[PDB]
Amino acid sequence: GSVQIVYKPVDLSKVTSKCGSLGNIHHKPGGGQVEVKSEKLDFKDRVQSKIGSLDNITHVPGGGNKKIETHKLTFRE
Amino acid sequence: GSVQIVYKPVDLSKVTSKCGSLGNIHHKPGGGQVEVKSEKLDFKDRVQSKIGSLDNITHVPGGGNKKIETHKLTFRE
Amino acid sequence: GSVQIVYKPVDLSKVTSKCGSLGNIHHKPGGGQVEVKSEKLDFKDRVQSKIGSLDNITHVPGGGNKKIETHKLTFRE
Amino acid sequence: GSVQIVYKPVDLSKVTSKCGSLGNIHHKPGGGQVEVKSEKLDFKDRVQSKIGSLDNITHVPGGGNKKIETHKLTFRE
Amino acid sequence: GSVQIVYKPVDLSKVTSKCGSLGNIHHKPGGGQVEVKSEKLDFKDRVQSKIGSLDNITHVPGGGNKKIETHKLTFRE
Amino acid sequence: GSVQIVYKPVDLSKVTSKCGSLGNIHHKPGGGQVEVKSEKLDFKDRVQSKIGSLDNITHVPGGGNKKIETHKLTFRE
Amino acid sequence: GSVQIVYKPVDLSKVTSKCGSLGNIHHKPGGGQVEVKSEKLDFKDRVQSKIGSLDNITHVPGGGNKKIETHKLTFRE
Amino acid sequence: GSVQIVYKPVDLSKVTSKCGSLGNIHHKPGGGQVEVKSEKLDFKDRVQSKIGSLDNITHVPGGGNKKIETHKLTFRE
Amino acid sequence: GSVQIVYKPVDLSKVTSKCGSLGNIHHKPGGGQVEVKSEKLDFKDRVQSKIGSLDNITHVPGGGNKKIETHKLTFRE
Amino acid sequence: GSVQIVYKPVDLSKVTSKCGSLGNIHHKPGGGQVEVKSEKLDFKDRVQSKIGSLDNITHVPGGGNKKIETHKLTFRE
Repeated sequence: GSVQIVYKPVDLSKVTSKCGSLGNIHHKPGGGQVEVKSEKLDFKDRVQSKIGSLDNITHVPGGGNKKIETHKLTFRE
Repeated sequence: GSVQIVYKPVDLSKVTSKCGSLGNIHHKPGGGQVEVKSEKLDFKDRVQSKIGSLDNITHVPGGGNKKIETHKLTFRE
Repeated sequence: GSVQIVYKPVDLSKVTSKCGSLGNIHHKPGGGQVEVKSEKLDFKDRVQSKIGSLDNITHVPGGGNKKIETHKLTFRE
Repeated sequence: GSVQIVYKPVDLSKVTSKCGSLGNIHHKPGGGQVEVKSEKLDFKDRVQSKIGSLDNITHVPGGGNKKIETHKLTFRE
Repeated sequence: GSVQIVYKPVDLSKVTSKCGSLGNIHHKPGGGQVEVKSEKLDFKDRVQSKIGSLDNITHVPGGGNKKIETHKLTFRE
Repeated sequence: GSVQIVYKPVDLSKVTSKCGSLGNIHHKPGGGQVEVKSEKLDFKDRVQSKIGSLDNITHVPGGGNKKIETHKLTFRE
Repeated sequence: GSVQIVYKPVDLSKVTSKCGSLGNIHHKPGGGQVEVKSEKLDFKDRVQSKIGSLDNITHVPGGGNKKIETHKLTFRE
Repeated sequence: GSVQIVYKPVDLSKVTSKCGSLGNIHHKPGGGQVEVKSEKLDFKDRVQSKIGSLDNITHVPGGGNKKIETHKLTFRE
Repeated sequence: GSVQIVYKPVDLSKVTSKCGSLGNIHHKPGGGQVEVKSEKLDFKDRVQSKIGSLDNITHVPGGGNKKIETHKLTFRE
Repeated sequence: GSVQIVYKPVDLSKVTSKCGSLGNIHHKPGGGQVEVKSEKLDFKDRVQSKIGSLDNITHVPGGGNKKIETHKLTFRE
């Protein structure tokens, strides 16, 4: 028996944006306090931990448009 | 038996942006305090830890458009 | 049995941006305090740790457009 | 049995940006304090540690467009 | 059995940028203090450590466009 | 007519204290934010104003005993 | 007419304190933010103003005992 | 008429303190931010102003005992 | 008429202190930021102003005992 | 009429202190930032101004005992 696989996806997707003006943004955090106590930490695989954190992010992209596109073809015999 | 695989994805995706002006951004954090106590740390695999952190990020891209596109073909016999 | 693999992805993706002006950005952090206590640290694999940190980042790209594109072909017999 | 692999990806991706002006950026950090205590550090593999840090980065590229493109072909018998 | 591998990727990717003007950048850090205590340090593999750091970076490229492109062909018998 | 004033107050007041131990005091404020708007301020006499304030006081006296003692004699003819 | 004033206050006041130990005091403020707007300030007499303030005081006296004692004699004819 | 004033205050006040030990004091402020806007300032008398302030005081006297004692005699004819 | 003034205050006040030990004091400020805007400043009398300040004081006297004693005699005819 | 003024204050005040040991003092400021804008400054009398300041004082006297004693006699005819 013959097996024929044709995988032909066609993509014409426009993920666009327009913005006439993008301004006047004031991010003014007022401090804070974080206290973390631990004794034993054992991270043994794909760990992405984040302990004892006080972060401030001002993220102003003029765009920021995202496009994630995954293609998987799994052939087994 | 014969096996034929044709993998022909076609991509014409435009991830664009426009911005007439992008300004007047004030990121003004007010300090803070982080205190972390530990004794034993054992990180043995793909670990991405982050301990005892006080960070400030002002990220202003004029674009910032992202496009992640993964292609996987797995053939097994 | 004969095996034929044809892997022909075609990509014409434009990840662009426009910005008329990109200015007037004030990142003014106000200090802070980080205190980390540890005794034993054992990092034995692909570890990306970051301990006791007080960072300030002003990242203003005129573009900042990213395009990650991975291609995998795994053939097994 | 004969095995034929044809791996012909075609890429015409433009990751571009335009910026009329890119200016007036003030990064003014206000100090801080980091205190880290440790006794035993044992880093034995691809470790990328960073301990006791107070950094300030002003990263203003006129572009900053990134393009990561990985190609893997694994043939096994 | 005969094995034929044809690996012909074609790349015409332009990672460009334009900038009419790129100026007026003021990076003015205000000091700080880092205190690190350790006793035993044992780094035995590809270690990239960085201990007790107070750094200031002003990175203003007129371009800054990056293009990482890896090609792997692994043939096993 | 003769006027005789005898003003003889006698004071033997002991304002004392004892404390066997005075310790283990943790004052840990968590920031905050104060915003004050004004236009016209006109303070013309014994004014003791305090505008736009974020204060933290840890006052631990081993004593702290106070003794205010006022004496007034007003003679008029 | 004769006027005789005798002003003889006698004071034997002990304002004392004892403390066996006075320790272990941790004052750890976590930042904050103060913003004050004004246009006209006119302070013309004994003014004790304080505008736009972020203060931290750790006042640990081993004593701290206060004794205010005022004496006034006003004779008028 | 004859006027006789006798002003004989007697003071034997001991404002003392004892402290067996006075230690282990940690004042650790975490930054902050003060922003003051003004246009016209007119201070014309005994003014004690203080504008735009971020202060940290660790005041540890082994004593700190205060004694204010004012004597006023006003004779008018 | 004859006027006789006798002003004989007697003072035997001991403002003392004892301290067995006075140590282990850690003043660790974490920076901060002060921004003051003004246009017109007109200080014309006994002015004690203080504008745009970021101060740190560690005041550890072994004593610190204060004694203010004012004597006023005002005779008018 | 005859006027007789006798002004005989007697002072035997001991403002003393004892300290067995006075040590282990760590003043560790972490920087900061002060920004002051002005245009017109007009100080015309006994002015004691202080503008744009970032000071650190470690004042450790073994004594520090103060004694202010003012005597005023005002005779008018």
